[PDB]
Amino acid sequence: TKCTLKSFTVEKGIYQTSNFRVQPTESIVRFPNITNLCPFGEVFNATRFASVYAWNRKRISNCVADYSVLYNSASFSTFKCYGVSPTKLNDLCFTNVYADSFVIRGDEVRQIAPGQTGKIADYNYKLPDDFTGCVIAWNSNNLDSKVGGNYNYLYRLFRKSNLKPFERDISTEIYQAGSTPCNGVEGFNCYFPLQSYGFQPTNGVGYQPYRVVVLSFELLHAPATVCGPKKSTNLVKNKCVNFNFNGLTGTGVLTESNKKFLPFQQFGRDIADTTDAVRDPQTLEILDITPCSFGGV
Amino acid sequence: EIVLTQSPGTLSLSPGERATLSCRASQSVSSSYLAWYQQKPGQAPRLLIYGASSRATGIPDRFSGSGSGTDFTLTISRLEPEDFAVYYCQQYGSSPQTFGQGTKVEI
Amino acid sequence: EIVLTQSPGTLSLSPGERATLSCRASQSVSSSYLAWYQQKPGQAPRLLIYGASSRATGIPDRFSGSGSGTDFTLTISRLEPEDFAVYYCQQYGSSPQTFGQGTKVEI
Amino acid sequence: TQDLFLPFFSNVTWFHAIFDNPVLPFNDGVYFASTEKSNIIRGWIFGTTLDSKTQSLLIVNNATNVVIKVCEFQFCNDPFLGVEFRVYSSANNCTFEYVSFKNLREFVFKNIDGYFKIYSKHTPINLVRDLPQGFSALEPLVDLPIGINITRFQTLLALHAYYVGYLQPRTFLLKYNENGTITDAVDCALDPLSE
Amino acid sequence: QVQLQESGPGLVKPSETLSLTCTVSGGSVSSSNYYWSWIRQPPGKGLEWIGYMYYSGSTKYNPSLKSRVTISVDTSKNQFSLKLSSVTAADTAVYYCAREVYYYDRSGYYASDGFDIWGQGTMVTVSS
Amino acid sequence: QVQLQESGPGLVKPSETLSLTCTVSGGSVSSSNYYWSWIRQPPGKGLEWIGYMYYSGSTKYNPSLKSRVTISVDTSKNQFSLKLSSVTAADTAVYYCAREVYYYDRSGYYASDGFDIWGQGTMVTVSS
Amino acid sequence: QVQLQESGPGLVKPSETLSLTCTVSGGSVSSSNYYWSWIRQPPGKGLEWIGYMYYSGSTKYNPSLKSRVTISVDTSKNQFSLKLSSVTAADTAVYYCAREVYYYDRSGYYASDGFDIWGQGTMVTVSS
Ligand SMILES: *[C@@H]1O[C@H](CO)[C@@H](O[C@@H]2O[C@H](CO)[C@@H](O)[C@H](O)[C@H]2NC(C)=O)[C@H](O)[C@H]1NC(C)=O
Repeated sequence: TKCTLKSFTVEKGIYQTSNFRVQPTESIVRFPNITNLCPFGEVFNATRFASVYAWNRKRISNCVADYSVLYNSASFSTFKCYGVSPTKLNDLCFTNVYADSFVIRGDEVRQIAPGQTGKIADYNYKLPDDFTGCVIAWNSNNLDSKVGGNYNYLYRLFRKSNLKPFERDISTEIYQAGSTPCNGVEGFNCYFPLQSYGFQPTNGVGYQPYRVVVLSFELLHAPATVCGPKKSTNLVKNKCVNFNFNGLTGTGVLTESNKKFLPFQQFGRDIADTTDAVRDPQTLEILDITPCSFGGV
Repeated sequence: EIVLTQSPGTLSLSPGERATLSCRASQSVSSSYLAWYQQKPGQAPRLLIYGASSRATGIPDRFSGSGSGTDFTLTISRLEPEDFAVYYCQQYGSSPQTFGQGTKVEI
Repeated sequence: EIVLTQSPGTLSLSPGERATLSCRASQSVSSSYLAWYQQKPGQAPRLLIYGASSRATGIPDRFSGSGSGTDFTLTISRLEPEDFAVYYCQQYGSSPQTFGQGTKVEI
Repeated sequence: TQDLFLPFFSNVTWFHAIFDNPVLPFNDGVYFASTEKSNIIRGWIFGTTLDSKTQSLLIVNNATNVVIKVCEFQFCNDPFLGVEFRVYSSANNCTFEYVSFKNLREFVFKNIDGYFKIYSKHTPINLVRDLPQGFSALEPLVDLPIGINITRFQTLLALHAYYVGYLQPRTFLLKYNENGTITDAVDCALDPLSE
Repeated sequence: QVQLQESGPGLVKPSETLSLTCTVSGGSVSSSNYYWSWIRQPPGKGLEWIGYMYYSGSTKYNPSLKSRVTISVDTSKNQFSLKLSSVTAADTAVYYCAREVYYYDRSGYYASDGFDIWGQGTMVTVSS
Repeated sequence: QVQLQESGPGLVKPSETLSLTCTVSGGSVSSSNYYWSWIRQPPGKGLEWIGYMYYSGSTKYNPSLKSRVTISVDTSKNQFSLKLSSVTAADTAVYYCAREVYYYDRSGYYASDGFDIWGQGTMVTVSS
Repeated sequence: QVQLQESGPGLVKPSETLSLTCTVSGGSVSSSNYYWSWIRQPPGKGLEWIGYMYYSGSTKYNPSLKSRVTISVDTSKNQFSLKLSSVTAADTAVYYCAREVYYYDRSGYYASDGFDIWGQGTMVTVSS
């Protein structure tokens, strides 16, 4: 009081020395339930995959991806991600996700790497120099191979010229090694394009069926449709706490409200154009916010 | 910088004879990022073997990487006249990246 | 720009004969900032003499700068076959800096 | 608030089909009002060029499910539903796909900053000649962030009476009750009394 | 298929910066994933790394030669270059262009298999 | 010991700006005290000064050639350069790099002994 | 007196962009009034126009070849150039540089007498 009044003597007076403000602690973040998971499991565990000549193409949209499930397990033989770190992939929210699945032999898993020379890499399936994606592969000898050899999976071995990135061309007409044409009858200098994989259990690790899922992540002008999951660990009440509800933030005490609210609304406004009530996104209960305790000492 | 020692520096083995190059890093590399490079005389080196054990794109299965951590070993089988060249080991796990002196196999 | 005239333009003196180059500036230079430069034929010029009178770093004492203000004079003694080259005078006292035509001493 | 709303006491174009299927602009959003008896209307097509050159938004509210496909389709001259499917011919590129007169249905479509907002509300009515006088607060059904430009839209009818209005940027005073519903509205720039 | 073609002076007089350009073929230099590099081989001695280029033209150099070495790129020209200042006779060697590809892993090491493709090389000698 | 090495095109076609670079050795260009300069010698004619560089890369030029002459420095490259626009056959000459050192005096003339070290020189000719 | 000198590859392998440069003499390219152009003559066929350059280096091209043709200028080099992408055997012809002068009239047609001066020409053939 002596410092505020700048006098060593004070007598029978009431004085406002300073202002006290309660500081919030235990900042919590609340987001809705992680519902509508993307079906990454479908492409990875598909009963039958497709041969690389016509690799299966998948589009993932309007869902949340738990990339963690793919990268938490150590089962996959090869987990290679180019440009995008698997850690914090959930945070990296992308507008379009493309999943490409094909069965190749082990010697060539390496070929899928961007800018690699190869008979599977250039003639059949080619990733771009700018590939923001991940390459996942596992050995599945007991799943694809059958006794008597496997002719189920096929790959073009001869093509007139290389194919551009992300281009699959199903051509079964007889190939043209030289100048004269045999018109679709297989013969000398005239070979059918498709070549049998011939998968077998007794074969070397290199010549075994390796199903390969290739993820791609794409950013365009269009708004993001494939975001990652968010943490909604705990909700605290009856105390001054800093909250974050759907981008809207604020420091205040969270209490229950007894008045009725509409189902489609999610925010609340006071008469003073200030936030009065905040509806929980994943909980039906309403959280009535109040300003933190502040006054003059 | 990490120093890679190749033992022995020189070898004289008949074709069809098994060879082993002991590349021992001074500091252990857990990632097994040691990669073997074959340089043919008077020619640019090529990637012979990577990730401890690999077959490059066309490298013969005959060559096979081995070892982990402090020491690494390269094994050759059914030696061919085309496999008489200097071999090198490189660590990209820590930077600066360094190469070994090189081992030359002769007839 | 100030114009420096070198008299005579050409000289033919036997070795061991004393020479004098009269470099007379059109406008007097009080600072005696006129500096003599020796250029050997088909070679970059060197600083021969500076500050009116100097010995460069290792220019022979035989050469000696003289003069002040409007006119300047360079004197050579015990002429040597190695001293047959074009001589120049430059004023850095006022900018733009200019050079003389050059005087060539011959046998 | 200063948001795009339909002006009060404004004439709206009315189309009656026994068949009328014209093209209408979508410069700043439209207000769709339709009276239905036995689900005559089936869907709406939104497109800038409508000739498969650019992406076109397509919504079909059939009896099986509410399918919404936004792809490049080869539109025909007279798209309709046969109660036969002659809506589109083929597809080239697909970006977004979502699968979900005693009746008066009012709809408002807004295409702002790449977000497509649809407001829906169903109210039972008795009069069938003209639009019944009353107040209705349309609730947002679903939001679609397609991010494409829309210039014209078309209406689809099934073969075995809809009003079209245009929104304008105006100021509207909204009255909220204790439950949060909009009981009445007043157009500021309509009349001096309302001003 | 991504061949690298060295282009440099055959003989360089001393006290002259050494300029070598890799004429890349078929790869946009600014690909993020590729991290091209420079390697030299002094005669009768092991390969020595000079420096690589981080994506977007940013560069990292061997700390030993960092003071005298700069790496430049010319994407407009589809080639990248190495400049070494104050070269001596010992510094000169057969210089080799090289490519590297960096892939992230669950483990988190951005670093990855490297020196997949080498240029033909060019023997450079520095002497009076 | 501070040798200067000229580096320029031997023959330049007309209407082309002339670029010459002095590869300095052992002197930080931005030394404040040094003030490097450009001199040219047309055959059978006296030396002509083109321009010097003030410290920090600021430059001063002979007023006669000031309109068509610019001087640039590359301390990162340990070299400085001269660019002459619209060169003609008469303009071209053997160009010489040079060093100058400016010392203040009680008298107060910042200017001082100059042209102590010259580069080897390079004979440049401009013709169709 | 404003002679134009064609400079181009005599024989070009297919799938290679064709580059031809006109070494102008005595005319500043950026003169506004002049509008230089490219013409080619396939053997046994009439002259065909490729494209002209609008003043300030802006360019206009024949709509038929517009997709595969770009015109560039190098005033610093006193020459302008034509680049044709994806040339075929049929596309190749004796290419001719040309000058045009555009004068406004009371009538208002900016366009005006053209093809006053032609370059010597260069016979270019594209084949395997
Ligand atoms: C969010 O998810 C939960 C499921 O974990 C939904 O159900 C609630 O579950 C908790 C604990 O299991 C119960 O205490 C609640 O009573 C449940 N809510 C109910 C039955 O309405 C929850 O409903 C989801 N929230 C939303 C908004 O859908």
